[PDB]
Amino acid sequence: EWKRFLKNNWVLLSTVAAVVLGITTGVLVREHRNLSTLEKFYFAFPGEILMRMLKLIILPLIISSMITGVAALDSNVSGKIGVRAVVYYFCTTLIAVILGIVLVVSIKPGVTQVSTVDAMLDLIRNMFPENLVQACFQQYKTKREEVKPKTKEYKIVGMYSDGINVLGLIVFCLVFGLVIGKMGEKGQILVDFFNALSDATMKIVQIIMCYMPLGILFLIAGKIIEVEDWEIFRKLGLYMATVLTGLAIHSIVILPLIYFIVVRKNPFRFAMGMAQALLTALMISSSSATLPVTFRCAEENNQVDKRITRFVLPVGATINMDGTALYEAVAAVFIAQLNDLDLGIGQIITISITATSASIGAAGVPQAGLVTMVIVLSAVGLPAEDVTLIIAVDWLLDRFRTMVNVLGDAFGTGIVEKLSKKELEQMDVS
Amino acid sequence: EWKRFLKNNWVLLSTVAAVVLGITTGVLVREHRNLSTLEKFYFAFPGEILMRMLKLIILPLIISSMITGVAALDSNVSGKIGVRAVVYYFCTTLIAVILGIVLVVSIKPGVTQVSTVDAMLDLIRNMFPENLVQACFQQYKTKREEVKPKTKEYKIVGMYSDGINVLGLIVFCLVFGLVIGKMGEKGQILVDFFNALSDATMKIVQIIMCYMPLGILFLIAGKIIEVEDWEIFRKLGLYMATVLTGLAIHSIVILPLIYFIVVRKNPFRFAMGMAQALLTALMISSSSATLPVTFRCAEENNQVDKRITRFVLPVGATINMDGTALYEAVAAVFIAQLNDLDLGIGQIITISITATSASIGAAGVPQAGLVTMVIVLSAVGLPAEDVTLIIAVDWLLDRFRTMVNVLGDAFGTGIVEKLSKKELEQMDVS
Amino acid sequence: EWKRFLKNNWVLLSTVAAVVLGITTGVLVREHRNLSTLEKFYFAFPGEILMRMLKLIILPLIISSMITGVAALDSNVSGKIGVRAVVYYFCTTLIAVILGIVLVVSIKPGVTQVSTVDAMLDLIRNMFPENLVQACFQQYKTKREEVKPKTKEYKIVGMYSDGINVLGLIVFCLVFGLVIGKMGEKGQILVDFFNALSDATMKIVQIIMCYMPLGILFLIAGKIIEVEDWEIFRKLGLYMATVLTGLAIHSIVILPLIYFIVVRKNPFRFAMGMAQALLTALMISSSSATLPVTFRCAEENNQVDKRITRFVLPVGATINMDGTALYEAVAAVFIAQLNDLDLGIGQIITISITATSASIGAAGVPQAGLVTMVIVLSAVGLPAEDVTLIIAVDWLLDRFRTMVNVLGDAFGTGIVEKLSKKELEQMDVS
Ligand SMILES: CC(C)CCC[C@@H](C)[C@H]1CC[C@H]2[C@@H]3CC=C4C[C@@H](OC(=O)CCC(=O)O)CC[C@]4(C)[C@H]3CC[C@]12C
Ligand SMILES: CC(C)CCC[C@@H](C)[C@H]1CC[C@H]2[C@@H]3CC=C4C[C@@H](OC(=O)CCC(=O)O)CC[C@]4(C)[C@H]3CC[C@]12C
Ligand SMILES: CC(C)CCC[C@@H](C)[C@H]1CC[C@H]2[C@@H]3CC=C4C[C@@H](OC(=O)CCC(=O)O)CC[C@]4(C)[C@H]3CC[C@]12C
Ligand SMILES: O=C1NO[C@H]2[C@@H]1CN[C@@H]2C(=O)O
Ligand SMILES: O=C1NO[C@H]2[C@@H]1CN[C@@H]2C(=O)O
Ligand SMILES: O=C1NO[C@H]2[C@@H]1CN[C@@H]2C(=O)O
Repeated sequence: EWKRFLKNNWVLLSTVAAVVLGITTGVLVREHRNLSTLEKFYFAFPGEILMRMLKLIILPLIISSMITGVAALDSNVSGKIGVRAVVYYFCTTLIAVILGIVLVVSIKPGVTQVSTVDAMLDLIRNMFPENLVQACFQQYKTKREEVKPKTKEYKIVGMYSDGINVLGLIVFCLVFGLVIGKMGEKGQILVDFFNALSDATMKIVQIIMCYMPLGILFLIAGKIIEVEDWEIFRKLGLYMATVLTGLAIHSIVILPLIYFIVVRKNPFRFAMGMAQALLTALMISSSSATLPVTFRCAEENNQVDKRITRFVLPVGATINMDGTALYEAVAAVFIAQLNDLDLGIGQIITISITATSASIGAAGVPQAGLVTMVIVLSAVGLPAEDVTLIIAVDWLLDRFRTMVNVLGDAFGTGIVEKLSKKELEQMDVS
Repeated sequence: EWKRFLKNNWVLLSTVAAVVLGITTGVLVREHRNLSTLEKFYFAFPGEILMRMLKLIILPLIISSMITGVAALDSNVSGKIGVRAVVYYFCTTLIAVILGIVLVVSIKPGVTQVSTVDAMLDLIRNMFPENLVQACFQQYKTKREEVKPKTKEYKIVGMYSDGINVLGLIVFCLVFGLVIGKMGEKGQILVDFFNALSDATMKIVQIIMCYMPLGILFLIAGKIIEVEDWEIFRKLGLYMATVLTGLAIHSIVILPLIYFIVVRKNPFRFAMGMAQALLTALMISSSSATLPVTFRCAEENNQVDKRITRFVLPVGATINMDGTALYEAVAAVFIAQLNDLDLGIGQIITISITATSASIGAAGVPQAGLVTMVIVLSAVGLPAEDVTLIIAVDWLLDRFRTMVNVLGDAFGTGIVEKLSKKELEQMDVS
Repeated sequence: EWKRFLKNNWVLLSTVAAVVLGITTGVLVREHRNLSTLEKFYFAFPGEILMRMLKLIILPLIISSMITGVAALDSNVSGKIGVRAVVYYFCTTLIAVILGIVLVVSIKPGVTQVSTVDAMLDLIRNMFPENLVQACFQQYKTKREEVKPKTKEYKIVGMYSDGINVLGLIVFCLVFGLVIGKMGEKGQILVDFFNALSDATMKIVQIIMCYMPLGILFLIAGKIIEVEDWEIFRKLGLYMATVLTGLAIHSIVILPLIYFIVVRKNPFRFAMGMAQALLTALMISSSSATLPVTFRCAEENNQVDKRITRFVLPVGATINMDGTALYEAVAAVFIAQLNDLDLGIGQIITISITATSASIGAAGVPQAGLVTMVIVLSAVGLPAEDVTLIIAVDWLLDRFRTMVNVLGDAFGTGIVEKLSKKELEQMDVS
């Protein structure tokens, strides 16, 4: 069974082979020939074509994915189980993002061993853009300029700079999907159009991901050619330790705390009841393929009713992703600290809004998370070409992210069950 | 019946409350604290967000509205009643626009107490843009530059400046809707797509209009803070007098003159026959909700046949709007004169084309006329932030505009009846 | 039968009348009044409006045409006859384009009697653009800039210049149409949407072509006003001789050579068997209206089976166009040589890719070839206003282009028949 194993596990095997070949190619080139500044640019050309192909696809991706995601989410929510589950999902995703931001600006991996009033208003000025086609490639920014005729008086001058406006497209696609999801039959052709557009965009993303290992091979070789000291391995170790301690103090402290405030039972017996689901999510790395095991572990081991589980588990396997959100926040601030920049209070809120509302805008596909890392890094303006320092270590943390996601919706069943008990009686008598 | 009256009349009541609160807030701020140049900009920030939200929505609005409007108008016109009614509607709308422009440049409310050959060719150069995506945000303009090697010889240099091209989008959406309205079954998916897009855009415009009174509150407070002399109240009085004398000499002189040229009967007995329809259009301010009363007043009081009324009245309640067109022309030139600019012969024809062809491109909705005032002011390049000086007095003239619209299509039934009498005999014998 | 002949042949008659009237108008103006530099620009204004209308329509044209063309081509190919016929079509179109480029840079009609490494990488950088809305109006270009701190070291700086990116739109529409053609039922609304969009775009192109003769009248008058010497008639004669010798050595030498390598029979008896089809394609100038005659001449005169002819002939009448591809390559390099420019090795490959993949992207319509000449001239950045020097002589070469196309797919039936004989036996026994 040699060819079947290659056909089953092509993604992880080809990523690992690309990283190994890129490291040994950069080592064998660095110890055989020097390279000038110009021929260090022609050597990292397939990585440049990959970074162009990844930024090509995010503009149909966020539009189609946000519209169909919030339309299907408006369709799935029916009564009072739906609103409670959705409020729970977005509160825990926001708590995970805030925990990740706090941990990465406190530990600071990557650093070497103005007026905030204007930035927090350019945020709201970028949520409502003045043009919907210019929001696809250019952003707004205001500066304070002094005026000339005893006191010092200024005024505010705004201008449009280059780079895509992700907040404006996210907010307009949210409002547009909520509008066409509520029109009923008169707006079904729009929902079908954007559903087919989302499926076509995910197929093109799969084609780009089939190209990807050649690009990351030449990118990793071009990274380790110019590296002279063994310093960035320490920064990658600290980044992996930051993501792992974020998932550790999110699955152990915060989510049992929420279960103890709401349900007021013992959360650790509940976590011990779901052992086989977490073991399966460690073994196979999908939250949707772990689903029958967590149905079995929440239904017959824990005393959770089936009528609530049937809604909370299959919907929470696709829009409740806490570990991926913590990962994307920590990785975006790590790439920002690696390039010797400083994030303000506008770029941190743009990271925290883009990473929260990307559970909707990833279409529930495992082979798209890299593209989400290009969205967040293009939501604030960072160079995306350091993304190749995260794909090298992604296969070490993917399983732990899956475990944190599955533990999130597994706790969510019990929390939503204890939160609303009147509706089960109302549906049990009639 | 206190809450039902609030649920019925929320628009007018909330606009009036916003104007009153903005005036008393600006008075109580102006007599308690001075404001610098910078903190006069942070105080008028919700108005800036409202003026961004209003300019966000006009680009899907004019595309969807013009395409579905001219497609449904091509569908409604069947024989020779249709062409006569449509030619009548657009001739009277053009006459009302020309009368409004003449009255506002003769009275001149707002003023304080080049080469036209190139501009009239940049008009035609902007009706056919060189790119269809750049027409969504940028315009063309030619200047005359002297050439250097006995006579003085020049040449022409063109460049693209910023701001949306409304004429190019209007002309291309006219041609595109006429094309897909005539393709039959092969172009029905496009008609359904743009119909659903138009309905979604009108729902988002209703959301923006639900936000609107907070924005106009802070805009009116920011207007009357910086005002030192009681001069702009005189200009608002002259603007209201200009709109009222435009509607007065359009409903009394011009439309009975057209009825006397075409029909050669007495128009004033015809106007006295439609008294209850005009009284209802004064009472309730909708031209589509006044429709059964004008059916009754034209059918049984006047001797107008039913077979022509069934087509002229419900189609002319949505695309024949003379009072709104006169209003938008007068208000656009009033905002142009209030900012101490001068309109050429290119901007006046752009105002007269954008205001005429906005009866099609407003989708027949009462809660969208403000957005049309943002289109005309963005068709020529005027600052839209003086729109808040027109919403303060709009509820005084809305009922008179409704009366002029209803009188227009009420005269139109009799004019189209006397114009074509062969078709009624041809459909009466067979 | 005077009015029926005018209704049948309006295109050729109106083009010839426009050329004759433009020449006699330029002669009668040049010998009656001098014209300054400024009034030579107002005289060529309808041609400027025509050249704006032609560039307005190519952006929906290439998108809709490439998507529906490659989707319907993916649908038509079923077994092994389809792949063989498609590979044959694109190999012969590429051979015709290469022959046309070689002949026009060897003969050089139009001439008067950097680093290629960077250009051949900006080609691949423009095939994958960084933004999909900016690909509709702007292109990428890299230059080499020296760096300043013993050897001379440079770096590479890229920037976005104006003009549409045709390679990026062509490649993305190819991949998008291949994706939605393979999704089956889930992507049928996209195929129907782009089919209706393609039909509407071809109707608008027919409207523009109905305007066209007034524009080419004023363009030809403006051309021959400024001409002082009788030199450009010699260049037009050499251009017609270049296109005619390209079609001559493509129909006589190259295609019988391919038939002799593959089939190893006598190709000249095969060409003599199809005499009536070529005579009809000389008489009427359509490759789709010549189709029953070439069915009859290949079926009953030549010994070609019907089961292969039923697929090769009606599909090869619309996507196998060798003469039009040779024509567009020769005409693009002729317009480039007429304006005293020099084409690199990037612009020649952009011409050779845009002209090859425009058989798909012309929607199989005879009244669209002029628009394809605006695409190729806008794929490399040439001034399109010299297109009026090619429409004057197009009706002399259109019939010979039709003959070369028909000879191409007529040889293609026999080549694909001798190439695969196992499938006919497999479908004859079962
Ligand atoms: C580590 C600590 C700081 C975490 C604290 C988390 C809480 C702030 C969150 C987590 C889950 C939240 C709950 C999730 C779901 C709901 C249901 C929600 O229901 C509705 O909005 C009304 C539904 C209806 O009646 O229609 C009300 C808030 C509530 C109880 C939330 C209250 C706030 C909670 C407890
Ligand atoms: C104050 C004064 C200057 C106003 C003058 C207005 C006139 C110039 C307009 C108003 C209504 C117009 C009429 C409205 C409708 C028609 C039908 C229209 O019919 C057709 O186009 C043909 C229909 C067919 O036979 O198919 C011919 C012009 C006509 C009589 C118009 C002629 C010009 C009129 C009288
Ligand atoms: C003047 C000279 C230089 C012209 C040379 C032309 C050749 C390079 C081309 C012309 C037609 C081509 C053939 C057209 C079609 C096919 C079928 C094609 O079939 C497949 O790809 C496999 C189909 C399958 O098995 O599914 C293989 C190549 C082949 C023989 C091509 C081989 C190359 C050929 C002979
Ligand atoms: O549980 C998951 N399924 O798909 C996502 C998430 C973690 N692993 C995937 C990823 O983000 O790569
Ligand atoms: O009669 C009318 N119904 O709707 C329109 C028009 C006048 N009042 C509305 C407006 O334009 O605000
Ligand atoms: O055979 C042909 N039918 O349509 C095309 C091609 C040659 N003549 C047309 C053209 O390109 O103009």
